[PDB]
Formats: sequence, C-alpha cells, structure tokens
Amino acid sequence: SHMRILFLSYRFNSLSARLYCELTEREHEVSVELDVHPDLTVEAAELYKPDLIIAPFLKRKIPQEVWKKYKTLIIHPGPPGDRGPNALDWAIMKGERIWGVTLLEASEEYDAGDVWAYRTFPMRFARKASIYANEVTEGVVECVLEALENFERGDFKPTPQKEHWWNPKMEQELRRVDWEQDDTKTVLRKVYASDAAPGASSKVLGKEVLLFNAYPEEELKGKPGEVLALRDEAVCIGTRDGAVWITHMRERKKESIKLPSARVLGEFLKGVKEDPIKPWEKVDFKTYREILYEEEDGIGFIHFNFYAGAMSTEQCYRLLETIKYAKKRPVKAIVLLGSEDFFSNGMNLNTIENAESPADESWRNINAIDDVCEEILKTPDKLTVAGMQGNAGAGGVFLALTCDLVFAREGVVLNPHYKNIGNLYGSEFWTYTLPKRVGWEKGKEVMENRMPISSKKAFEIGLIDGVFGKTPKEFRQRLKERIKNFINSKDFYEFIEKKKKERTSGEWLEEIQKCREHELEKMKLNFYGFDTSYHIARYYFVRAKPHFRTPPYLAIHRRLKFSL
Repeated sequence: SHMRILFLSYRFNSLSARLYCELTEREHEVSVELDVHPDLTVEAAELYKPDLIIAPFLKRKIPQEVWKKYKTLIIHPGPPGDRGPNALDWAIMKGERIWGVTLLEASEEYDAGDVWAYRTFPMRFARKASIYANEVTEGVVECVLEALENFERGDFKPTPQKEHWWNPKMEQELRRVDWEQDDTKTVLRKVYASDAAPGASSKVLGKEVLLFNAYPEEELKGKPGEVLALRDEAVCIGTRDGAVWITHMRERKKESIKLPSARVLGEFLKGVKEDPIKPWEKVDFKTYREILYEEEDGIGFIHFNFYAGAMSTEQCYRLLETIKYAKKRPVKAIVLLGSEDFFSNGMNLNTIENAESPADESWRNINAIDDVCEEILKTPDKLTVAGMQGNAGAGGVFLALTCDLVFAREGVVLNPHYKNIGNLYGSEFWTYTLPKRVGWEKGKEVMENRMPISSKKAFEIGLIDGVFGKTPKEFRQRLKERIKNFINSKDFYEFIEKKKKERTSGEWLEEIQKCREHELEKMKLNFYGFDTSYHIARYYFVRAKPHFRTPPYLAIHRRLKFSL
C-alpha cells in the first residue's frame, strides 16, 4: 500500500505540513495543489489522478467533478455534526468543555459528508492557534492514519451524520473587546477565539486595532481601558474588573502588519512607565512573563514565549541576558525550552519588515541570534540542552543545534532550511554544528530539502538526540527526568571535564569564530547584495500575498519530467 495522495490546502500550513510528514515518512506520495481557483483544483486532480484526496485546510468549496471522481476527505475542526467555517472560534466563544475534530467526505451541502473518523478532547482555556496546533493536529493525525487503513482494506463504509448544527462565519461585532463592559475573563475569551486570526477588534489610546496574545494581570489595576504599564513592548490595559496584557496588535489598515503593541501604538504611549520583571524573579500573582527562568534539581530551565516563534533583535538580547544569568548559577545543566507551541522560528520577519531599513534590521537580528548561539557554545562547565516542545524552522532549528543535546516532542515539525525565505545561507554556527551531527554531505542535503521533516525523522537521521512524549507537558516531564538522571551519573562529570578542556582551548574558539565570520559574510551578501531574493520572499510572507499557482516543489503533477 503505497498510495498517491493529493492535498488541497489554502496554504501549506502547519497541519498540512504535519500530515505531509506523517504520510511521506510512511512511504506514501503526497502532492500538493494550493487552493487558488476551482479550475486549478480540477486541473490538478486530472493531472495527478490521486488514489485519495485530503483537504487539510479549505477556503473554497471543492468542485463537484473532483470529489465525484476521486475519494475526497475533508478536515473539520469540530466534532461530528458540527458544520461551518469558524468551528473553533465558536467553541471558544461558547466555552465548550469538550470539542473534537472530524474527517468527513466531501459533499454538495457544506460539511454534510459521511464521517470517516473523529477524535474528541477536553478543551483548554487557550488561544485558538494553540488548540489547533496541539489537540486538533494530534487528533487529525489519528483520523487520517485510521482512514488510510480503512481505505486500503477496501470495504469501509463511512458513518452518515445524524444530528448536526450550523454556525456561520463569526462577525467582528462578536469579537470586539469593550474595556468598560468586559471583565478580564471575557477579554481573554474574545482574544483567544480570534488568535492568531482574525484578531479581536478594539480601541486602544484612540486607535482602532486588532488585539493578539492576551494574558491576565492580577496586581496592576486602574480604570477600564487605561494603559497601566509597558513590559517588553506588551501593554497592560484596565478591564471592568481588572487588567489584561496585549503583546501584539495590528492596525485596521490595508497595508498594516501584526507587530508588538508598543510599535503599533508608538508615540501614543509617551509617558507610560516600563514595569520590568526579571525572568529569575519569583512572583505569586498572574502577570505577563515573556521569559521565565526556574531551577529544579540542579537544572536551570529557560522558557521563552516569543510570539509566533519569531525572535526579534530585542528578544534575542533579552534571552542572552537570561542565559548569562543562568551560566552564573549553581546549576549542572541549562535547558532552553522555548514555548509549548514553538521552539523557535528564527529572525522576526515582521519587525524586520517594519524597520526603516529591513537590511540593517536583518543584520541586527542575525548578529543578535548569533550572540545567543555563541554564549551557549562557550559554556565549558555546564550541560546545555534544547527541549523542542513545538515546531522549529530556519534559524530556530540551528539555534537548538548549538546545545549539547537536542530533544523534541513527538509530532514536532522541523524546517531545517531557508528555502522559504529567499535561500538565506543561514548562520547560528551551522557550519560547525551541522557536520558534527550528520556529516557535510547529508547536512547539505538537509538544507536543500524544502519539505518538512518530523522530529522522528530528525532523530533517525542523527540531527537530534531523542524524541519522546505526546504533549508539551509530558515532554517536559520526561526531559527533566532524563537530564536529572544524567547529571547524577558518573558519565556527567567525565563529560564536563572534557568539555572544560575543549571549550577553553584557543583552537576550538578560533574555529567557531571563523565559522561565524564565514556565515555572516554570506548573510551580508543575502541582506545587501544586488540580488534581493531574500527581501522579496520576506515581503510575500509577512504580507500574506496570495498565490496564483502552485509551485512545482509542492505540485508533483506540475514538474517538468512528470508523467503517469
């Protein structure tokens, strides 16, 4: 059973990429056609002639002549019988305690098809994007693998829907945050239901904005809608009964992009006081903590919750400060944990796109990331560990590889390449870390591959040191257990005595410095050379510019020497 499967996807988003990994790593073939026009979707089915069509992420209705000719399965982010385009938004706005995902056949009426598989799960009070990236994606993977088994046996009959309900597209009026009428929990619900799209509309300091990435505040209080403090470019705003932090906003203009709240609001904030909290401080009330540092059992853990996994120049320097602090503590190991949803995705393209000179900000950002990487590498007397709870890509993958040990949760998706951002050369000392892990030949193959790999595949090829745990929490618990065991063994003290010798030698230090210099000269060419392929790719990505065809690297049915 080696099937030829066609994905229909609005964008090749995280769910599409997770399912791509699960299917191709089982030796099925997956071709992708992006959702551009029904005529293109029809042409792609006729060109590729799939065994099976899966639609992980649909915008347009599938043309009748496709799904009447090829078995076509649709992913719906709600339990059986739920119908409509904003299933998750409604489930969060309504406060459902149980939700689910359904794999169902295409049909004439919207979301009416017979059910092939479904999974249910308890709801978290959390951002829509986090539900989609964790509970929904894990459930969808189980549905799809189950349906491939059913499909190959050949006598499967799906289950028609009995009871069902329809929720229309959710309107902004329902999402809009009113600082006077809404208590903190209501603000949270509205932002969570709208994050990472379309955002919850609001007014702040006179500006019509969309709100993203909210956190409750318990100490600071004031008048509803008053800005009470600034902290790492997040703003804290009074609610009816309290206060809420908003880390990111987007103005409601055509050209505008999602940015840290301080950069959107700008001069309007003049006079607000920064309310700093160091990551290593203990607080016993709820508040916004971008970076958290905690010690347990001789291990120092650094959580860094950078929105979208994107690390701006300033977030890099804040992370560096915390690594430096940790390296002065009496810990045996330092563990970089990122956030539950992302380890890191590299440079912050939005803050780069927003800068007066994108090229100068790119140069600032890559040097900031490399300063973090350098500090990690030059840690002679402690174990360094990257714990990837969530996806990673571009410079974020190579940040992890500077750690002595790299572990990832099961189901993490990796993009260890730059082919989506204008073929950047990359830095982060990859010319040192990558061949030490896979060899030069395979390392070059890894960075030429534009398609994603799973953390299981990354472990099998030697790119990372282990993969375990189904959820972020389970992964953190097994990670701590495994590190705790190592640092309490004789093997750890032998290892540190060797590392102390290697990482203080002049030879090793000149080696890593030469790798940084050579990488940065290439990135300098990328950022400033006459070829501006990097800037062009960044513009299309940050601005979400639409596609007018499916590139051949996605569409196998549209490659030059394609036949049969």
